[PDB]
Amino acid sequence: NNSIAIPTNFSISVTTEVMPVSMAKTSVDCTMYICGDSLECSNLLLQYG
Amino acid sequence: KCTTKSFNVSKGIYQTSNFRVSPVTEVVRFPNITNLCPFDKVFNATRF
Ligand SMILES: *[C@@H]1O[C@H](CO)[C@@H](O[C@@H]2O[C@H](CO)[C@@H](O)[C@H](O)[C@H]2NC(C)=O)[C@H](O)[C@H]1NC(C)=O
Ligand SMILES: *[C@@H]1O[C@H](CO)[C@@H](O)[C@H](O)[C@H]1NC(C)=O
Repeated sequence: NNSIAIPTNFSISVTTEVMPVSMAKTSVDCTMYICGDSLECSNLLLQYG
Repeated sequence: KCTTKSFNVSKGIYQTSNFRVSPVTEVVRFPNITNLCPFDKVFNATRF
């Protein structure tokens, strides 16, 4: 109840902090992925347009 | 206009689908065999 600790010296430290900000933007083509460059498949994809 | 399906586009950049190329000519490659198959000696035999 009558004791206190007080520092007598210090130190300067440098700390690194890594944070992501953005990721890879991506685009997807519907006709190339679904229908393998075929005209018969693309005539049925229009109903799913 | 076909990709956005709206007949009307505002300001910006858009990615479009493929409507450019179309095939016009056909290529057929087959091995050159001329021996007619023995359909007469198999289907119409003397005794099945
Ligand atoms: C705090 O600690 C540092 C070392 O981390 C002490 O720095 C020294 O200070 C003396 C003079 O006081 C210099 O001659 C030395 O060159 C310093 N560096 C070293 C590595 O000895 C400093 O004195 C300390 N402070 C205190 C105990 O009050
Ligand atoms: C495109 O937008 C204009 C301006 O709003 C409008 O008048 C026009 O009818 C639209 N075009 C078609 C083909 O609908």
